[PDB]
Amino acid sequence: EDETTALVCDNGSGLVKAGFAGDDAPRAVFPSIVGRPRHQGVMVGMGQKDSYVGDEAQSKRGILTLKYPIEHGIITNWDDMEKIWHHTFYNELRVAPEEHPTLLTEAPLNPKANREKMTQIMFETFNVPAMYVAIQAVLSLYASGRTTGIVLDSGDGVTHNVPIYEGYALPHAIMRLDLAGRDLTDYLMKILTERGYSFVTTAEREIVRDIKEKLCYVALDFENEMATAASSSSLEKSYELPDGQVITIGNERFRCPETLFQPSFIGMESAGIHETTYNSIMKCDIDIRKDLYANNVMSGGTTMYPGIADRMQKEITALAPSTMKIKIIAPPERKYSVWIGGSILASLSTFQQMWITKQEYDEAGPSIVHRKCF
Amino acid sequence: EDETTALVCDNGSGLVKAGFAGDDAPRAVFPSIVGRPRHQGVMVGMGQKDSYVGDEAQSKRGILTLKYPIEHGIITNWDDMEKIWHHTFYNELRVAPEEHPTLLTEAPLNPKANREKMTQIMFETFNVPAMYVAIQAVLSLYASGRTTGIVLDSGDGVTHNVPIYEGYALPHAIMRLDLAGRDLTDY
Amino acid sequence: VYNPEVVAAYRGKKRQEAPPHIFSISDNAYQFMLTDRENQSILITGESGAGKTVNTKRVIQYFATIAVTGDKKKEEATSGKMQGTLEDQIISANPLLEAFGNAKTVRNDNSSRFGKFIRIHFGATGKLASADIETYLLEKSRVTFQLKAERSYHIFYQIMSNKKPELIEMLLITTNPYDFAYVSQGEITVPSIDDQEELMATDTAVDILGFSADEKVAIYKLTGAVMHYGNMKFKQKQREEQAEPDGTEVADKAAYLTSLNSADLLKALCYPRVKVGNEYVTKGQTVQQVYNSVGALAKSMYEKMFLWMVTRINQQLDTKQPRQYFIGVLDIAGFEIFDFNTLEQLCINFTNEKLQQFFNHHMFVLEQEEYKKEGIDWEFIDFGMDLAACIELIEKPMGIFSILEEECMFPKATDTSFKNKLYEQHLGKSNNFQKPKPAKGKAEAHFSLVHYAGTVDYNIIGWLDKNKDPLNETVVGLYQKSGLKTLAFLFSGGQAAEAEGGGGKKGGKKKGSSFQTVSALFRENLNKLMTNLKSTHPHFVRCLIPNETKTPGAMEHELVLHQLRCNGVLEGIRICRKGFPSRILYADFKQRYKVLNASAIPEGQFIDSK
Repeated sequence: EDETTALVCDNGSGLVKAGFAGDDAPRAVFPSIVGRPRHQGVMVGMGQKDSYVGDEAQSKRGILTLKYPIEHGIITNWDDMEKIWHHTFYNELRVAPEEHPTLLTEAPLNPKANREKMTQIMFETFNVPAMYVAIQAVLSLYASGRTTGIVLDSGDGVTHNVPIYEGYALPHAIMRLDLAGRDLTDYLMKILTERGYSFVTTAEREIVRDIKEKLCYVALDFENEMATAASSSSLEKSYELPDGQVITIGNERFRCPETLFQPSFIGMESAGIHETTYNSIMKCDIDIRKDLYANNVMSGGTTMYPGIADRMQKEITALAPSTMKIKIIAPPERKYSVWIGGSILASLSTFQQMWITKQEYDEAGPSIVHRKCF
Repeated sequence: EDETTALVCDNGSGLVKAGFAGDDAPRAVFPSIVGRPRHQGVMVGMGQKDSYVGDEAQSKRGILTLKYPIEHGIITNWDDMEKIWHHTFYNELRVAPEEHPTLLTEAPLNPKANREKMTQIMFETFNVPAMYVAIQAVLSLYASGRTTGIVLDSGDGVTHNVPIYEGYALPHAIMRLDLAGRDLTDY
Repeated sequence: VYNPEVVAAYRGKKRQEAPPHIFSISDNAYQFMLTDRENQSILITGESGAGKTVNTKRVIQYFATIAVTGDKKKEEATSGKMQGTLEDQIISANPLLEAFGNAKTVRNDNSSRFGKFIRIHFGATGKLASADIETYLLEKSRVTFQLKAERSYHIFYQIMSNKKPELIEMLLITTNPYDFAYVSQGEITVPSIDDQEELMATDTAVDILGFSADEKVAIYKLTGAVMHYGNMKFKQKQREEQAEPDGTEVADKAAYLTSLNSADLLKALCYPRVKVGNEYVTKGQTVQQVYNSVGALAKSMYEKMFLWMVTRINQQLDTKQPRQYFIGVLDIAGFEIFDFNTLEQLCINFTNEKLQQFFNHHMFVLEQEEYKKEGIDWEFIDFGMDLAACIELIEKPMGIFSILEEECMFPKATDTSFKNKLYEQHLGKSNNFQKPKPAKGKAEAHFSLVHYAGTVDYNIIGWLDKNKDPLNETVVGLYQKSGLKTLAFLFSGGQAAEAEGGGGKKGGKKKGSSFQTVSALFRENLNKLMTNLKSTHPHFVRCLIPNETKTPGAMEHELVLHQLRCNGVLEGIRICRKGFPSRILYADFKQRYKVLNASAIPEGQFIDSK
């Protein structure tokens, strides 16, 4: 068949999003977890299975100990990562990598070894005709169809900021801020103990992630919302554990996302997401700031909370010159924008001459990633 | 058609001014800049383009590094200058030089090579029936309708002074002063 | 001409053993079909309006008077039954297909924009078994997008003027051509045309073909529904990329005319769900993607209506007997040239280039067998390799349609970008692709191709969004569930794929969902037509029209030159000049030409004649 198609896989920490190129929605979405059985089982006829990957680990959660292999954009163990890619190709997608060019996403300001080992595993573990590794923020810009903008991209991995102007890229104005949605998960379990709710193992650590992705929101002004929390009402919400324990959370609920705007709360000097965005724009050339301020793009998994766009607009408008109008484009579907950006990118015929081929790898070895791509 | 008209191009440093003979005012005025992209671009589907000329360079300014090719009345690079003349003829004016006699303007007390190479580029790059190179100050005297006067002519190029009396010219009384509006920009 | 004596006189003879005629070419096809026991195809190039089908009725009349006797001793070889005439309903079939698939164009007021393949079917004993009609190529773009001074298909205009309140109230189409944004250029009232009566004759023709009044009204509901799509006006929202459709009425009017809940259609079109193995997640579409999805649904609905209509037409062509082999007759457009040459013109020229390549290959094999029959081994290039470079320029991953297919999926794509990318990629490396390069007034057109007919200069304007046909699987899966029988039956897939390897992507489905270009669908349908033609022995008819006047004794030389360029006759003469075209017997050469060379040609002992 023409083009053969291609495979696109997004693997920032927390979630695998994967599927074919030129499909607009993916063909698998699941959590990037490898769950090994901590407790020895005493029965006959079980499994056994070394580990459970994806949602089998979500389902059988309490027996297990759960390991994310990707921490802060860095792959911390590579059998656990290989199993995640083995699982995507053979369980949900049901393809041979031999049929398909594979596009992988990768993070701003990441150790070279993550690109160089990632290309080796794709070329030597799952035999593949061609592949590419592509920067996450540029892919999310491609998804929102833009040529120009400043991309604030944040997963349960790390927070990255890339300014872009009529294509191109500015390497000196790329900022990395090691605050992720995952650090917010650890902050959330740490704050919950003030109300006596002690959660301590990885299994209920993902229950606070599940609380985080639908009860939490960003305060439209922090002190004002914290002051009205004296008279608890709409600010408190009931929540049901799969135990049947009821959990009621208050001011706690919005002061967890506040940590993105106040990193003093997690104990780090490193400036907030509004301030890091300003730091990137100040590193950029004087002219292009006008359009970068009016073309702020939000992507990733921890940009999903209510009130983030609204708040970032107040804080950037307050810090920036008010001679120009700050506009943030934070679309719905923004959790998947990096994948959508890869699915469009792999559907460009000019980009089909920009792949890293198997032959180029076999001739010139693993180091060639930083000699052909970003 | 009668006369075939003619093309007139002024290219002191800073600004190209160009149009037809028989008009009282030009059809194209734009800055004499060639703007090359200093920063490598990482996208697919861009251009690429070696360089931006005229006001494409004015518009996309921050990405670029901008080069004037004419410095102190002297052409410092000739691919950059050829691109400016290629751009005037084929983008704004939309003429074939093969159709048109071309008049160029040139500066008081200028190295011979500027005239001699300029005639070569007009004859051998853009094929042309005829051409002329003419001293800037005498042209500005003609524009002001006078037979006699002392002309103080200064661009973002250099400052030149030519005295004239009932036509003629006095070659020993022509003065060149290397102060331009461009040196005022640096100041 | 065309009396019983003339058909009886031709029978079983070679084409140089009786005067030039179509009946002679059909005798070669019938005799080759019986002798070599293989299928044949008559290819007739589309000049006008030229009575091509009327001459094909004479071909059918020829086949009828030949094929009267086979296996069955006394099988009513005269009157067939009570009145076992020919398929006289082939006459009735034309105004139905002609209204649906012919339009008023700059070349003629009636020009065929589909590939009509008539299959006359025979048993092993040379008798008629039945006939089928197949339709292959269709300008399905012509429904949505037209040229600057042409009509869309005649059926829309004749529906608008003919239909009384009696049928108009049921379709809600009383709003004239100014309502419908897919009717470009407005009404296009021809000077002194009533239209109107033409669809009374057509409606009578449909009822004579045995279709019910209910079917006829249901068909005309869907020819309204294809138009009704262009009245849906999406509004680009402030800040939000997605857009939304504020005015329900047109969707409600479409829902009444079809089968859909408005709420589910509005969700499915604006924010469709895509199968994410095995879950279903929503997708944002831009205002441009939603308008393209509505255009794709219109173009695909008309395509499905036409494919159902030909299938339903075959269901009233009775089959009295099993069939062993067939004679195809292809009635399609010829190669066309206009001043303004756009995307559909490139598509027509591309099909004619492949059809002409099959002529060139057939001429190569016919010459090669004749070289061997006379004992002369001679080796020479294929004549289909003259056109191969033009075909591979248009076709293939680096060709014009592929570069257009890339560019329409590019995130900010322009008409200027398509031309420049094609210039950089392929023009300076391709002898048959020219960039003209003068200033305005000597080169309004944006690029030029050299084809068998000569240079054709193209205007690129709007080709990207003509090319787009992206089809939302959610909206198609709503139409599959239609409570109106006709629309559900039309939307019955037609892609076969879900039977092959089951419910996955295992190679049995093309680019379906997102993607889908008209150029890919045109290439796919053309490859199906070419495979079916390549599986038969072809014979060639080339029709010419001598005048616009419609009366003889005048033959317009310039029109005849243009037709000879476009129909490949000028190619066939340059082909046979590569070979040896003139072929004279040893006896004839001696007997006619002895007068030349008395010195060389001696005495009456010089027999043998070699």
